[PDB]
Amino acid sequence: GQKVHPNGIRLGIVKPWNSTWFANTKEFADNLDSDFKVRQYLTKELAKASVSRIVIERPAKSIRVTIHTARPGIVIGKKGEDVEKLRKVVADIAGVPAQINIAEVRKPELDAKLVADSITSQLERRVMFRRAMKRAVQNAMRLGAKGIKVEVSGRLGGAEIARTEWYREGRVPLHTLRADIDYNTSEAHTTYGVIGVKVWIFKGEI
Amino acid sequence: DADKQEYTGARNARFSIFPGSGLFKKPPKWVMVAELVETSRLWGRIAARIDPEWVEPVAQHLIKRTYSEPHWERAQGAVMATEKVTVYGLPIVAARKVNYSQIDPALCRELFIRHALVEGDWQTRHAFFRENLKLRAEVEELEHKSRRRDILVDDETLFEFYDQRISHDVISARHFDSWWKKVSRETPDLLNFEKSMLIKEGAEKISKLDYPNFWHQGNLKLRLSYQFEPGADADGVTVHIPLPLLNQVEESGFEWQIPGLRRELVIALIKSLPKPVRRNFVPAPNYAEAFLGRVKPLELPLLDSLERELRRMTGVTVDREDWHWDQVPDHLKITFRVVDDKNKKLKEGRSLQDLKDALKGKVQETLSAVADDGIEQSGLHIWSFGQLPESYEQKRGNYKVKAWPALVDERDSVAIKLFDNPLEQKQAMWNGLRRLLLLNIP
Amino acid sequence: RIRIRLKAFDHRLIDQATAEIVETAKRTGAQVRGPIPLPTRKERFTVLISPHVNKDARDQYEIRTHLRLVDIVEPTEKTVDALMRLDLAAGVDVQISL
RNA sequence: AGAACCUUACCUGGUCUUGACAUCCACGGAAGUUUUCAGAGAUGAGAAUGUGCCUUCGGGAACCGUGAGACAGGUGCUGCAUGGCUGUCGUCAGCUCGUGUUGUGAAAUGUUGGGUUAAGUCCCGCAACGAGCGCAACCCUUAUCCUUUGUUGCCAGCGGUCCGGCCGGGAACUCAAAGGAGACUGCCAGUGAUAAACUGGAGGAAGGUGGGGAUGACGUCAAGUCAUCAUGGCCCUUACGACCAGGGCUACACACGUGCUACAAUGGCGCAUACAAAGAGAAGCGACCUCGCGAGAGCAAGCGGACCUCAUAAAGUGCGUCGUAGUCCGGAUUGGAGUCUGCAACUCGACUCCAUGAAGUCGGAAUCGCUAGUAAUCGUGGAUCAGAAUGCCACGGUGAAUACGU
Repeated sequence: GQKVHPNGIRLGIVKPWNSTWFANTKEFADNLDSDFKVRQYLTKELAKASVSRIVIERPAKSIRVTIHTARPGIVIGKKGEDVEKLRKVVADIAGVPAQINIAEVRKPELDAKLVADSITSQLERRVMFRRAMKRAVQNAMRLGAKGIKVEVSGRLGGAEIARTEWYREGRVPLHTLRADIDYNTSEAHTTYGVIGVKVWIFKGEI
Repeated sequence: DADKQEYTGARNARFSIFPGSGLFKKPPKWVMVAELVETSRLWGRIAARIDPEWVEPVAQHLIKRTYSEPHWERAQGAVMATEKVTVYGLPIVAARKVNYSQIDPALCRELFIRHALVEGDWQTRHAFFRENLKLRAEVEELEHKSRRRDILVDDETLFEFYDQRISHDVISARHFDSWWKKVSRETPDLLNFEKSMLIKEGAEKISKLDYPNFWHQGNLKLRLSYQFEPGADADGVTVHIPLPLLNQVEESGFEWQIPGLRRELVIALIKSLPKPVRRNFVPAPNYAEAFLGRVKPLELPLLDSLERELRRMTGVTVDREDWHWDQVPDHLKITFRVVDDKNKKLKEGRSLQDLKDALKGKVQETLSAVADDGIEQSGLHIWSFGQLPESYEQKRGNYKVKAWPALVDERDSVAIKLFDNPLEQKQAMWNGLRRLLLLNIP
Repeated sequence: RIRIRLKAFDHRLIDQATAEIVETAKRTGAQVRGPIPLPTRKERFTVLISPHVNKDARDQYEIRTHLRLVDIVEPTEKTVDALMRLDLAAGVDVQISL
C-alpha cells in the first residue's frame, strides 16, 4: 500500500469536511470523542436505511448533524415518527440539545460509500463476486458517470490465499487535485475473514 | 393504534376488544369499554365507538392541558399556543390553536404593550397611535439627515412611557380597546408621545440650511429624500424628479450635494487618488478644510474645482482620470429617481444618464399625451405648415413641458415628429427638408 | 470600544462571516473599523503512519486558525439587539470584549 | 511523540472466580460523606444523611449491593488464512486496454524508427486509430508589484516631548492576511526536417520541470504489523482471565549499529557589547521585588494571549591573559552537600555547588553524507511529558570548496 487517501488530499480544495466547528485546546479532544460516539450509533441503527454521509456542525453549545441517505421512507419513518426518536438520543450522547437534517441522495449508485456498502452486502450474501462487481461498475457508466474504480481484496470467494481485484473504466485521475473524487471504504465480515472494498468515483474537473 | 389492532388505554396500558363483540372486526379509532380483564392480555368486554369532542366537557377535573409554541400573532394582537388536552396520558386533542394571551395575563401585557405600541405595527384606528407613528417618523428622518442614530431615545424608555399610564387592566388587545374606550374620554393627549426624543447628543443641532429638502436647478425645483441604510440600493440622498422636466435638466454642477456632506465627499475624492498624488495631501481633513474655506458651490464643475484649488495649495497637476469614482461610496452618489405626479418612482440610477438612456420612449409618449393638437402629422408631401414651431411648449400643472418639432423623412413622404434634443431636431428637420425639396422641385 | 474576534478554520467562510457582521453593524449605526487580518496560528502535526516500523515514513498536517478583528468605537446601543440575532454558521467563533 | 510504581503485556508472592469490563433477570437500598481497626495489598464494622423526579400516586431514571443462567475476557498461536495501514525498487518512467492488422499458436503491432526533453514530453515518420493509468499542469510555500484594512502591528510628513512611538497624531512604510497581477521559450538572433526543440541575448524580482514540499502507476519481495484496530480458524474457561505489592524491562567477560563531547591557540577563559526566525501557554506560561554562590524558593502582576510570559540567542567584535605545557585543553568518573517533581528518586529521574580530573595529542583494513543558502558550524522552540533528550520534528545566524570530465 503506497497511494494517498484521495478525500484526505482533496479536503482543503474540493471535497468539504465532514465536521465543521471550532475549539480551543480544552474542548477539542472530547468534542472529537462525542463526534465519534454519535456516528457509530447512527450507522448501526440506520444500517438498513443506506446511510452515505454524516456532517457535524456545532452552533454555540448545540449540535446539528446532517446525514446524507439515499432512501427517504425508512429514515424518516411513517408520518414523521423515527427522527424524533433519533432527536433525543443524540442529545443524550452529546449533553447538549441537537438538530438532525435528513439529506436526500438522488442518483444513489453514484455515491462511493453507498456503492461500497452495497457491494459489501452481496458478498456476505454469497452471490458470486465477478457478477456482483461488474454489475456494480457498469451501472455508473449507464447513469452517466465519468470515472469509477472498484476493488475487493483478501480471501476472496473462499480462497486459501488472498488476492486483490480492481476494475476501472472511464477516467479516474487521482493525481489531479481539481478532479473531484468520491471515496470511502467498506469491509465485508464474511465467514472466512474480512473482504476489503474500495471505490473511487470521478465526477468533474472543478 | 395506526394499522394495528391494539388500543392504548389508561396510563401506558394497552388492550383489545373482547372477540365476542360485533365491532371486534370493525375497530373504531376511539373506543370506550366496560370491563378491563387481564386473562391472556388486557380485554375490554363491552366496547363502543366515541367521538373525542365528548370527553373534554365530562372530565373537567381530569383534563391536563399542555400549551406549546407560544407565538404572538399580529392579526388578533394576541399570543397563540397549540393546546393538547389529556386524561391519564391520553392525547385527546393532538393540536388545537388557542389564545395563549387570553389564557395567561402576566407576560402578554408586556408583549402587547411592546408590540402594538412601541414597535406599533398595528392595523387600527387609534388617534394617539397615528400621532405617535408620525412622531417616530419625524424623528427617523432626523436620524436619516444626521447619519448618526443616537438622537432618538431607546424603545425601552418608550415601553416605560406607555407602561406607567396604561392601567393594569390591559392584558390584551380587547382589554386595551375597552381601556382606551373609557380613558380616551378623560385624557386623549396622555398616550400621545411628548417631544423628549432628543436629549443631549449634540447631533440634534441639525441645520436646515445644511440639509435642504429641495434642489434648485435653473428654473426647476426637484425633491429630496433622505435615507440611512449603508450599502443598500436605495441609500443616499435621493432626488425625486417629475418626468416632463427631463428635457430641461442637465447633470452639470449636480454632484455638489447638500452642504452637510462635502467634507467627507472631498476626502473620499482626494483619497480616490493613487498613493503618489495622495502623499502630497497630508492630512486629508486639514486639506479638506482648506478647500472648503475657499470654494463656493456651482461656480465651476466639481472635478475642475478640486484640480485648480488643489493646484493652488500645492502645485500638483492632478489629471481628470486620476479621480476614481468606483472608490467613491455609493450613498455619497446622489440617487436619481424619476417620479410621477403621484410619486411613483418609475426609473432610477445614481447618474442622470441612467434615467435618460432608459426614458426616451416614455418621455416621448409623455410629450405626445400633452400635445393633443395635430402639429405631428404624417403623409406630408408639400410644405403647408406656415410657421413651423421652433420649440413646442405646453403646460401641465405647475410646470411647462418643452419639446422640439421637426420634419421626418419616410422614403415615401415627409412626417412631423417630436424630439427631446435640439440637435436631433436639427438633423431630422434637415433630412425632412431635403426630402421636401426633392418632392417639390419638378 | 467593542472588540469582535472571529476565529475560524476556513478563510473562505470567515470572510462572509465578518462581512455580515460589518455590514449589519454599519447598517444600524456606522463607524465600524475594518475587519483586521490578524496573524493566524499554524499547528503543524508530525504523525508516524506505519503501524509498527519505518519511523522515517511520516505525514505532516496543519491547522490554520484564521483570525480577524472588528472594532467599534462609538456608543451604538441599538445595534446590539439585532447583533445577537445574526445566527452565523458554526464555522467561526466570536468573542466580544468591552 | 519520552519504563521510580503506574505504563507493564515479565517474574515472584498474597488474592478472586458470571468475573476487572458489557447486555438480559430478580431483590433491597436513592446516590454520596465522615471515622477507626488488621493487612505490603484486595476486606469486614460503624456514625451521618440520602429519598431529587412524577402525577398516570404509583412508579420511572441514575447509582450501589447480592445471586442464578444465558455469557464475558486474552498484548494467547497463525502477517504463509485476512482486511486495513506501511516499507521497498523509485518519484524510476514506464505499465496497459478497446477496435483493427499479422502470426495456427504463445504473442507482436500501438509502445519500434529519426530528432528532442528531466519525462511513451513533444514533433515527424509509421498498420495502426484511439483510450486509460502514469509525466507535467492545477495543491501549498518562498521569490516582486498593485487593490482592501490597519488593532495589540508601523513611525515617514506634523507638534509636545517625561527622551522612552513616551503621548497627541498619522496612515505613508515595514508588517499582517484576503483578492488580483506577475514567468507562459512570452520576445529577439542563430542552429535545427519550414518541426519538436536547443544555444545565446533583451526585458524582468524571478527564464527555460524559477526553487523547496505535497503528489509514488502497473507490481515485486507469501516483506512488516493477529501487540494499533477489526477479523476467519484454533486454544484456556477456578485460568493463557482478574486485583494488589516488590523486583525486571536499566544486569555485564564482550561484539556491532546510530549519535553526542573532545583531542585545542581559526582556541580556552574573563569582561563589555551587537544581530533573528519559529513555537507554545490556563490543572499552563509565569513579569517585578526579596533570599540563597547556585539549583531554585517565597511573594505575586499580566497573559486563553501580534500587548503578557517562556526569553539574555550563541558564534561574533574589542579588550586582558594563557602558550604549546595530557596544559588555565578535555571533561568521564568518584565523594560530600543540596534543589525540584511526584504517595515515593535505593535499583531507577533532572539539575546545582564544592573537591577530583580517566582515556583522548586526529583515528588500520575500510566506510558515509554533501551540487548552494548546500556542506559544516552556532544557538532557539515544539511534541511527548508530574518529572524527565546528546533522539525526533521544526526554526533561524554565520556560511563554504569542487565538478576537467565519463
